[PDB]
Amino acid sequence: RPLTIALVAGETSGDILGAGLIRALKEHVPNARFVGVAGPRMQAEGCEAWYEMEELASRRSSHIRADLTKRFGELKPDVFVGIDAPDFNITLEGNLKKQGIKTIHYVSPSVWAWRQKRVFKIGRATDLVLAFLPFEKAFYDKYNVPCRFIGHTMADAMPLDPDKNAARDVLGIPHDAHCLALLPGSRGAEVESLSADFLKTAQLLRQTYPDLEIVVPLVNAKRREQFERIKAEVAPDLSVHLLDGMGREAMVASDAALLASGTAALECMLSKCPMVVGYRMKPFTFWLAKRLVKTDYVSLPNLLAGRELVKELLQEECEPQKLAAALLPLLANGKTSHAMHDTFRELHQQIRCNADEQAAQAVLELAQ
Amino acid sequence: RPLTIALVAGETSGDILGAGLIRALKEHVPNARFVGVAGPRMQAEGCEAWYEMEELASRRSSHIRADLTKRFGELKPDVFVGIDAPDFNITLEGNLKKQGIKTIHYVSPSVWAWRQKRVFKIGRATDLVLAFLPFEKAFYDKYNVPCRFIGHTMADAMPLDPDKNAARDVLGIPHDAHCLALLPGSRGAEVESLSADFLKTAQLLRQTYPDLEIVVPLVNAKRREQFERIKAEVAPDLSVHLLDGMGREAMVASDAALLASGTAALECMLSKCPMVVGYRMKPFTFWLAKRLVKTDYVSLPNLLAGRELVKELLQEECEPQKLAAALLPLLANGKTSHAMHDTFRELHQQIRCNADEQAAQAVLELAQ
Ligand SMILES: [Li+]
Ligand SMILES: [Li+]
Ligand code: NA
Ligand code: NA
Ligand code: NA
Ligand code: NA
Repeated sequence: RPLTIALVAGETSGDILGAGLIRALKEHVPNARFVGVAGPRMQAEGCEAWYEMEELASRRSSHIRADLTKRFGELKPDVFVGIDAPDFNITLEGNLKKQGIKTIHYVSPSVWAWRQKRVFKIGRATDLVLAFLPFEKAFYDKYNVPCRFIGHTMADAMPLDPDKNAARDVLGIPHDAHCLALLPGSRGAEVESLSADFLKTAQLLRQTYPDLEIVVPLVNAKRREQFERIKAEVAPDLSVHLLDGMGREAMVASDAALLASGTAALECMLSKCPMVVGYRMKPFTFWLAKRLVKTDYVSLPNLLAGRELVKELLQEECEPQKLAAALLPLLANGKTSHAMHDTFRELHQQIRCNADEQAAQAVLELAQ
Repeated sequence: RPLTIALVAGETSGDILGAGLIRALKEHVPNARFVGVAGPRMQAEGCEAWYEMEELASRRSSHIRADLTKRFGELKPDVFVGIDAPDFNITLEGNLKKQGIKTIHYVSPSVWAWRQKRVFKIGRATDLVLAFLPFEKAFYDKYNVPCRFIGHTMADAMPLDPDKNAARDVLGIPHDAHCLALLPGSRGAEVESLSADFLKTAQLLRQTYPDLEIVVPLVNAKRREQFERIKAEVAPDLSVHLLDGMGREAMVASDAALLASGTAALECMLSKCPMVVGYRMKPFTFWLAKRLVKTDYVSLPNLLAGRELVKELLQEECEPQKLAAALLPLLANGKTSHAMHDTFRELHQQIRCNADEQAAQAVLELAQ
């Protein structure tokens, strides 16, 4: 049997990675066979599409993963490559590993692996992880998880020395003018807050550069409508170039870029465009996340007790079946409930000090 | 001159703390004088209201803080107590400390102090911090910031052994039935996601407890309308008790509570109500926050370089004047811009490896 590779991609970006992998492999093994969940580019390179990538871009997903667990198990491919899409591929990679199939996960699932347990899962599910960036490999090295640093595909696609004048000709920007790119972000929460402040920033810069060109790449129609509506109020008399996409051209053309996304900062770096990164998130949200990172807890009872006195179910674990399972023993109103009751009473006593009087004493001691 | 205490409160909760402090102080110094920014309860206890607390609950706030900086400086009070409201009081406390006035900050500003620099600011601005909880004092101990643990006022207000049957009589809950409290949260992002899953959780629990009473404390009319609209779709045929406020009664009455807020978990603890805490936040948001906590950076260029190669302005620093100030040197398109250009070129080279070929090699090595 010729080399048989199973592939799963769940987004256009995965389809691009998959197509490039298939071509490079065919240079070494022109008789290789490719099958799995393929997008149009992977199919163009010859991947048999048991399912279309669009079908993964919940109940249907579960059924597909079950069917693929069965069929790949029967096929016994030489290698299975999960291309990103970790919510789908990590579990699938684990099911196939259970059957002795060699698995690779392509792209570090940084957002998905939000706690240590998920790092362990990646290690159990894969024989190797492919990471775009060096600090991602260093991360997995600390966990004894085999990881190969392969570089970033966007660095292969973008030249070391891009042509600023060419990008300006495409966008219609004069070569003698200073140019500022505003990238308020791709997500909604980002655009709302940061759009107004980015516009105000440009207004301030116009006082120094009265002929400053301002280019705003907008990723889709909804995001465009959002930015226009914000600009109508904040700065209706500010002239800017609103673009449909074309963020790469805007960055290559500009003399500086104001970015919301620390992720788009990579493409800005490869564009050789100096940048400033401004970002805001809800303080309450950041405080809660930081509390979890620093203590592994989120609720005050557990911080006061120093253990998981109270059951905390977070992120994917905050799910009806698990919540109900955690509440049943407590609704019983039996021994375990009385034990928690007693502990709550001790903690209550520990923080019951007549705070009003304490505060008054502290004032008086500082005053004397 | 009799004891002269300056107070600033910016919310109802601060007004309550202030009133209790004034009364306790008057027990030791009946001739004490109180002045500052007072709510109705502080005024009832005799606080002279230069400004009303409602006036702080941006341009107006700046003017008031300026006026208070002047007048308190002239008054030279024995002590100034900033009651919570850290966005306003920490700066004011610093201005007064500059003039030799002794300052206390009441309530740990946990959300406000989102990074180490702000901890240093609290220390510089205050002679003493008053913390409700022991782990808050331990935190400030690590920074050599004087902090007194005074206990939590809510623990003084709530009895060690509340009357479950009494709270049930208030709410109209039968004494023989099992009762579940659903507290989907006080904020909007919380209610949206967590409301549906909390309702589904209750539906599951009804399969075991067909006569389970379900009480839902809703903090205001908007939040109520939100929950009702979610319930119309998710579970219109589920009978629940929708309450206007009365979260304390609901928790004292219930046999178990399902809580979104790790903060309301304290009041649940003092109610002696066993609880399960379920919470979700946007993974992308948590990933970004965790990245910042772990590395002090948010943008990929700085993670790749290992320093602040690129200027990052986050939270209160993400502000037009500072953003424009950071962009001016780059728009100049001079020496500093060319230096960043050169560094970007070196980093580009470091991640330019022909990733497609690397991935293909890794597949082939694993297949052989
Ligand atoms: Li105490
Ligand atoms: Li390389
Ligand atoms: Na121009
Ligand atoms: Na959890
Ligand atoms: Na009942
Ligand atoms: Na910053």
